[PDB]
Amino acid sequence: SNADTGWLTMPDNDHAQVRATADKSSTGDVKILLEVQLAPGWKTYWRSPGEGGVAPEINWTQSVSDMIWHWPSPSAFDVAGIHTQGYDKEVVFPIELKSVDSDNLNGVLTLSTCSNVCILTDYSLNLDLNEPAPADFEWQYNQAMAKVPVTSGLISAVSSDYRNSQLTLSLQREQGDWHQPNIYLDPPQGMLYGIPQLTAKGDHLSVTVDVTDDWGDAAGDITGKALSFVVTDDGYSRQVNDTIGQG
Repeated sequence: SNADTGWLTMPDNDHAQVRATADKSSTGDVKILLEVQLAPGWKTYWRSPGEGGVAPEINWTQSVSDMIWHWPSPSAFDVAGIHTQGYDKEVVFPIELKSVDSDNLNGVLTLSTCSNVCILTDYSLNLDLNEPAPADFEWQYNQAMAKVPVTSGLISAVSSDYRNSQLTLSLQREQGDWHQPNIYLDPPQGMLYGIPQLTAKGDHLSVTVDVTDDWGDAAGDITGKALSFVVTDDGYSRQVNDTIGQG
């Protein structure tokens, strides 16, 4: 009746349920909402999960082109002596696909969940795009998008420096003072970032991050590599894309 998988469970995973819903426009562009509900104590991961984790992903059977996976603003956890970036309780991923030539969309979600172990579970998502999206799909999609970091606001300047296997950032708040900031970083390939240390005074936020290679030893030079992170404060979430060493 609708483009809606219903709530899916797998026999060997008693701590997650997932649901996908979708709408295909006349132009052939598909919007998908992937809802994930987690039992207490279980989390899933952000696109940069931290050491030991795996980002959730979907592999579609159909050829699709410009897939965009929008990542809701993440949280950080230090459970079981492990630093990770991800989501607890529940998360909804808005996804967009172009050039779906079929009225059917079939995919396999490899969902990563973590308590003190990272479990990988496959969910088969079967969507009939000839059926109407659920009645409140557009509202659900906008509610989900509202939680995704934006690429403007909150900060007015960024500089960074790297030396002695330590990344330092200086972030200027656009308006007002910092209150309770958080930062979530995407490490370059092969690199691990430690727990960010944040110090703020007035509109100035300083961040220091210890860096290592994939084996825990002092990292090589990452100057010139991508500096990508989300910074949050006062319920606002900003995605920054810059370069390590710029400024």
